[PDB]
Amino acid sequence: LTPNQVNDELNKMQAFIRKEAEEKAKEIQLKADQEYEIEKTNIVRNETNNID
Amino acid sequence: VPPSGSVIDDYVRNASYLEERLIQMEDATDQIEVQKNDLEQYRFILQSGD
Amino acid sequence: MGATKILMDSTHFNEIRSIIRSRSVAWDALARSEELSEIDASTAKALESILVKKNVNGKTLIPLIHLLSTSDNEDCKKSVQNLIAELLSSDKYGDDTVKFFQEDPKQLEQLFDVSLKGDFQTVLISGFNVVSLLVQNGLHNVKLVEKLLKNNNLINILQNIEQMDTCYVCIRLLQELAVIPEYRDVIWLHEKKFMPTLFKILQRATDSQLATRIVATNSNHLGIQLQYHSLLLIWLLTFNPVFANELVQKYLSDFLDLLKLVKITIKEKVSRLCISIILQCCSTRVKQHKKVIKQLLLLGNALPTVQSLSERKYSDEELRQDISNLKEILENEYQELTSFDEYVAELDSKLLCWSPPHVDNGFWSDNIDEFKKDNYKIFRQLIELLQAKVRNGDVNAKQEKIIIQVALNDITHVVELLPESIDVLDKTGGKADIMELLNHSDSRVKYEALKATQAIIGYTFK
Repeated sequence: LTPNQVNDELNKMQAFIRKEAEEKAKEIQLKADQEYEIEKTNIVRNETNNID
Repeated sequence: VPPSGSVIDDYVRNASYLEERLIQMEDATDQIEVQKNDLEQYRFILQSGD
Repeated sequence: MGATKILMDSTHFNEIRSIIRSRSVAWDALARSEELSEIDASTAKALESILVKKNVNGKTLIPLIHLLSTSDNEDCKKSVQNLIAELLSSDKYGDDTVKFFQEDPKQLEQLFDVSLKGDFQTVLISGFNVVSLLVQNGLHNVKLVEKLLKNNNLINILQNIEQMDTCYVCIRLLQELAVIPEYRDVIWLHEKKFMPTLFKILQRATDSQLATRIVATNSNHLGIQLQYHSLLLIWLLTFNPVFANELVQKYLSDFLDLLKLVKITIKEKVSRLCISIILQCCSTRVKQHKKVIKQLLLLGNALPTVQSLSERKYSDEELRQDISNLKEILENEYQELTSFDEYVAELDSKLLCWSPPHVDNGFWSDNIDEFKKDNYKIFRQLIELLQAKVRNGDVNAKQEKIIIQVALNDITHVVELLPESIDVLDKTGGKADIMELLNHSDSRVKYEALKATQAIIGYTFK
């Protein structure tokens, strides 16, 4: 009814959506670093097998 | 009606797990009742005919 | 400047920083009282105007560290560490303070020695400032992370579950420090102390229902951020192959509630890290993945939660790809084994248990011809194991009930499969205990023995 409750609810909903978006956003690079390290280790072993 | 949140998988598994045993219990009860009624129906006929 | 804002935009750090920002500290009165130097009080008093007036921390960085190391007050060190931590994280005031910390490691090593003393809020402020410069590529000190993890004040402050800011900042500091691959070994060595606090926060959030809103966390961002920080901290340590097998083999009982935590929770943050932790632990790169997948699938029941969770997907594609990727390896993991080696290994091991391939009639029909080598000596050995377990080790027990139920289900499927196995049960003598086992307790096992007796009773009269 009042605009203060809708402004506080939208202000909390926007900050919660932004914090959930960033906190859900960090895991992509957080897993992508270990995936890139695993791919680099697999390529390094794949080259080291033929090198040996 | 519960005042908490909605769970479709937990409510579906508790009903499918009960219905899956209830169908086999009803079919086994009907087959055991038909076999017991057939053997009990034929036992007095065999004993009377003997 | 341009430092990372990890552990700086949360309300828990701003709530503890607001209490130190509410009070005022006079460096001139403390320096005049023989408690500090005049240059450190003048630089500390002049350093406050650089924050609001700017928006040089590198020039005044040495007097604040020397005054903080020489001083023994928690209010002055908490205010100077809060002002230096607030000026370091900003990108428009005090840019030279961040370069001076990465350039000289003696200021970070001397600043890390002042942590853990006084109040618990100063240890999080100094640990956040040392963890901010330690997380960069300029300085990598594993001795500060191992020494901070070996401290009793940090484990005592993080062990307190009554404060969301202390456990959230302490778990967020170890979670941010665990992102580096070199700190995973030192953080993994002392993970046994902070390991129960991550599962206790997930059990406390899982214990809260949906009708009422708990004060710590039930659907709030504080409990979801603490449980997401604990699941992200366990997910960071779960990236190692030996750490996932050792942690899954050691803490599988406390880690078994992660499937119920993602099912009871509605957000994809805790369910995504919970399904991603089980999917990463169930990978083929980890050693002994069949035992962890069999113990986690049998004890944890990840197959029904993954199958029901596959239909009710989330908005994120990583959760559906992780649940769909883990469901194929979890479903194909039990189906990939042979039924004759699993039935001969389970019957030879004297331990009966349920499985996905043990409730199928095709396994007993396929192994029925191979088991028949001594006039059905395999089924007579299984019926002699079930009846010998029924005689020695009587019913109404926990151990004999699982082997009696699995032996009654496998004996009911093997007896219902072929009509020639009924002579082995009457010749051995286990058919008499099957009728008496139905009238006892454990009515599920009495229904399995009722189906096993109905299968042999069906072939007698048609």
